[PDB]
Amino acid sequence: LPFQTRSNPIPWINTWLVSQIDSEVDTDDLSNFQL
Amino acid sequence: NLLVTKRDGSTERINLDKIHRVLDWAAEGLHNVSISQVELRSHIQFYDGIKTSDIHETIIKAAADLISRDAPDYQYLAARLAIFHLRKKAYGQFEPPALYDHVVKMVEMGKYDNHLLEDYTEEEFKQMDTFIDHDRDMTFSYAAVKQLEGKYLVQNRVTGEIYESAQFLYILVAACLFSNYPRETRLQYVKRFYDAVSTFKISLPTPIMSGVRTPTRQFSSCVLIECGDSLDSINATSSAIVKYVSQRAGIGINAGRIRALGSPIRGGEAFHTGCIPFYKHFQTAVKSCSQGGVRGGAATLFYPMWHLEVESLLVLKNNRGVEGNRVRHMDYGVQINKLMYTRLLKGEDITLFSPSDVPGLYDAFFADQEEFERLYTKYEKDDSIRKQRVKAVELFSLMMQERASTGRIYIQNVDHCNTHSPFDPAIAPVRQSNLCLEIALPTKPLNDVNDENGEIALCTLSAFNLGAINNLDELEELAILAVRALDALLDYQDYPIPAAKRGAMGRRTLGIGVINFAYYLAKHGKRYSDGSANNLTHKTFEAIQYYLLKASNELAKEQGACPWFNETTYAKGILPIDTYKKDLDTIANEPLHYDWEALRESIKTHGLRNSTLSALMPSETSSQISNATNGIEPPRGYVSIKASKDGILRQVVPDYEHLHDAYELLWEMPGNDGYLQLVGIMQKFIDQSISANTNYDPSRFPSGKVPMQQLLKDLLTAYKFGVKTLYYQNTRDG
Ligand SMILES: Nc1ncnc2c1ncn2[C@H]1C[C@H](O)[C@@H](COP(=O)(O)OP(=O)(O)OP(=O)(O)O)O1
Ligand SMILES: Nc1ncnc2c1ncn2[C@H]1C[C@H](O)[C@@H](COP(=O)(O)OP(=O)(O)O)O1
Ligand SMILES: Nc1ccn([C@@H]2O[C@H](COP(=O)(O)OP(=O)(O)O)[C@@H](O)[C@H]2O)c(=O)n1
Ligand SMILES: [Mg+2]
Ligand SMILES: [Mg+2]
Repeated sequence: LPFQTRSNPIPWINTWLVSQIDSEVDTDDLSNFQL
Repeated sequence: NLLVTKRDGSTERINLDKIHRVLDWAAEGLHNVSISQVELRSHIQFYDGIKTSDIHETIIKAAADLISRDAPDYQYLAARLAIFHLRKKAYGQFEPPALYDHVVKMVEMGKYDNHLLEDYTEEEFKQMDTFIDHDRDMTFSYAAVKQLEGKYLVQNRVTGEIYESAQFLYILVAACLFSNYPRETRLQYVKRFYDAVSTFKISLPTPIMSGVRTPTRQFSSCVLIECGDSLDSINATSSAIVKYVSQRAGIGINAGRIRALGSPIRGGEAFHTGCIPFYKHFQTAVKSCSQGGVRGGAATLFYPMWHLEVESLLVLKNNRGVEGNRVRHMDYGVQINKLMYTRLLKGEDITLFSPSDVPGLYDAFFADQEEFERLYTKYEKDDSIRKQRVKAVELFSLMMQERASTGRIYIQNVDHCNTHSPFDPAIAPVRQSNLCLEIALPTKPLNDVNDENGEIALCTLSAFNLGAINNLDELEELAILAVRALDALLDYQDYPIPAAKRGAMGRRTLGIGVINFAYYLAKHGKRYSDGSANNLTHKTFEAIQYYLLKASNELAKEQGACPWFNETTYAKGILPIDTYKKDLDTIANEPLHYDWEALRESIKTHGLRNSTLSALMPSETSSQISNATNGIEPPRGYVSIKASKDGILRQVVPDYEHLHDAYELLWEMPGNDGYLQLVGIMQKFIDQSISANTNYDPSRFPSGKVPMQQLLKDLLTAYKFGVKTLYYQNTRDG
C-alpha cells in the first residue's frame, strides 16, 4: 500500500457501483411476599 | 454570476471553497467522516441573495443527521460547526472578546445583573479571563451545543439573538455564586468551580445554567406547596404556583386535604363540588405562564390512596371521558403506606374516607404508622362516618392500569419517606414530593399568599459526573465545591413568596445527585439486571453521601448550622446508615469504608449547614451538556434520539468505540428487579428520593400484553427494598 490508510471519502458512491394489559391477579402468589 | 448575503449584510460572489474550508476545519482529526457527504446531504438550494447564515444552519442539520453507530464522530463535526455558528451570532467573529469588555456591554443592556460590576474590579475580571480556556467549547457534543443555544445561553426569546458563549456562561456562574466570598479565597473558589463545571466534573441544573448571572434571581428547580382544606388556602396555593412557574420552577402540589365531593359546607349551607374543579384551577395556574421563558410549566399533584375520590382522581389523565371529569395536563402521585399494601396481600378491602371526616387520620398517615392503623381500623368500625369500600386488588389494579397507559401516575411510599428521612416526623413530617419524585421535604399549608406561618419547600440541585472521576476520593473535593456553591446560592437568590423563603433559609435544603451512572457501570464491567453492581453501588453512594455530609459539616463549623437543624434526625445523632430498610442487607454485603462514627460526633457538635444534601434527579436536559447518560437511567440506545426546540437530537453514549459491549441498553434488561435493587441500595444513603423508573416491553411477555401480576410484584419489590418513590413507567413502542 503506497498511501496512508483512510476511510472512504465519498461513501455515497457505493450506491452506484453495485446492483395491552393482562388483568389477571393471583392473591395467593402475592401473599407469599414479605414486606 | 450569483450572489450570497454575508452576515454583515454585504453581498459577494458565491464561492464553494468557503464551505469546503469550514467543513475541513470541523472534520480535522475525526474518523470516518466525509466532507463530501455533508455537502450533498445538505440539499442546499442556492438562490440569488441567499443568506450565509441560512447556508450554515443547513449544513449543521445535515452533519447532525449523519450521527450514527458507524460514524459517531459526526457528533463532534456538527458541534464544532454549531459552536462556530454561535460565536458569530454573539460576537460577529470566532475569537471571543475579553471577559471584562463583555460583562460591561451586557450589564448596560440589562442582560446581566449589575451586581457583577459592583462586587468585582476590572483587575479581578482580567484575572478571571486567564482562568477561561475557550478551547473547551471544542469538547461539547452536538446535543450539548443545541441545549446551550436553545435553553442555557442568554438570549432574546422574541428576537432569537444569542448574546454569549459557553465559557462566559460557566465563568459567570462561578463568579456570581462566590461573589459574596471573602477576597482572601474568592478567586480561588471561582477558578476551581469554573474548572469543575467546564471540565464536566459537576453538572448544573437548567435554572442555574440559564439563570445565574441574569437580573432575575430564582434558581431552585423544585417548589413544593401544600394546600389546606379552605378557599383561602386554595387561593394562596394557586398564587404561589403562578409566581414560581414564571420564574423557572417546577411544582409539586399536595391537595390531599381537600374534602370529598358531596361533603357538607357550613353544616349543609352548600354542597361541596369536589376536588376536580380545584385541580382544574391548579392546572390553568401551571399552564398560565412559561417556565422563565425556557420551557413550559409542569406540576405533579399528590393525594392519599384512601381519599374518597381516589377512583375519580386516578383516571384524570386518560383521554376518554368528558372534559368535566378529566384533568390531563398534570401528573399525579398516589400516596401509599404499609397498611394499604397489606390489604392487597391479604385480599381484603380498603376503606375510602374524606379527610374532613376522620380526625387525625391524615396527619398520622405520614408521621405515625401505628397511630394511623389505630385510627384507620377504628373509623372502619364507625358506621356514623361517611365511607366507601373498595377491594384493595381492584383499587391497585385501577392505579397501575392508569400508570401503564399514561406513564405519569406516580407512587410515593409515605412511610418510607418518614422512617428513613433527615426529618423528625413529629416536628416536620414529609407529606408530598416534587415534579419528578426525587424531592421529599417538609411543608405547611398557607392561608394567604404572604402567610408567614406556611412553609413552601425549595430545593436547589446539582450532580456529580460519575464518568469524570478516577477515584472515589475525588468526590471529597467536588462535594466541597458543590455544597459551597449551592449554599451560597440560597443567600444570593430572591424569593417571590415569603413562605418559600422561610423553608429555604430555615432548612437550606440541597439536592445533589449523579449523572453518567450507566457509563460508570460500563467502565467497571457491571450491569443493571444481574446484580453485579450491587456492591459497587453501595461503595459508590456511600462515598457520595459521606463526602457530601462532611462538606456541609465543615461549612457548619464556618458559618453555623441551618436555623432549623434541631428539627432534623441528624441533630439527634441519627445517620441514614441507621434508618435504612434492613432488607438491603440481603442484596448487598459491602461494608462501610468511611469513618461514619467520627462524622456522627462531629454532626452532633457542629451540625449541618444543610438539612438535606442528596437526591437523584433525572437530569433529562442538564446531563446532555457533558454528553453523559442521564442520571441513573440506562441509555435507550448507543445513539439516543432526544427532543429539542429545533427538532431531533442524536446523542452517542460516551466512549462508544471501546465500551459498546459493556453497556446494557434500556430494553436489553430482562426486568426491573435488578434496577430496583440498585435504586434501593442508593436510597440507603440518599437524603431525599430518587426518580426511579420502571420499564416494560410487551413483546417480552406471552401474547404480547404486560401482566398486572408483574406490575404489582415490581411495585411490591420496590417497597421491599425501601424505594421511596416511583417515577415514569416507560412502555416500549414495539
Ligand atoms: N361555594 C363552594 N363551592 C364548592 N366548594 C366550596 C365552596 N366553598 C368552600 N368550598 C370548599 C373549599 C374547601 O375545600 C372547603 C372549605 O372551604 P372554606 O374556605 O374553609 O369555607 P368555610 O370556612 O366558610 O366553611 P367550612 O366551615 O366548611 O370550612 O370547602
Ligand atoms: N461567498 C460564499 N458563498 C457561499 N457560501 C459561503 C460564502 N461565504 C461563506 N459561506 C458559508 C461558509 C460557512 O459555512 C457559512 C457561514 O460562514 P461565516 O464565516 O459565518 O459567514 P460570513 O463569511 O458571511 O461571515 O457560509
Ligand atoms: N421539563 C422540566 C424538567 C425539569 N424540571 C424541574 O427540574 C427538576 C429536576 O429535573 P431534571 O434534573 O431532569 O431537569 P434538568 O435540571 O436536567 O433541566 C424537577 O424536579 C423539576 O422541578 C421542570 O420543572 N420541568
Ligand atoms: Mg466568513
Ligand atoms: Mg373553613
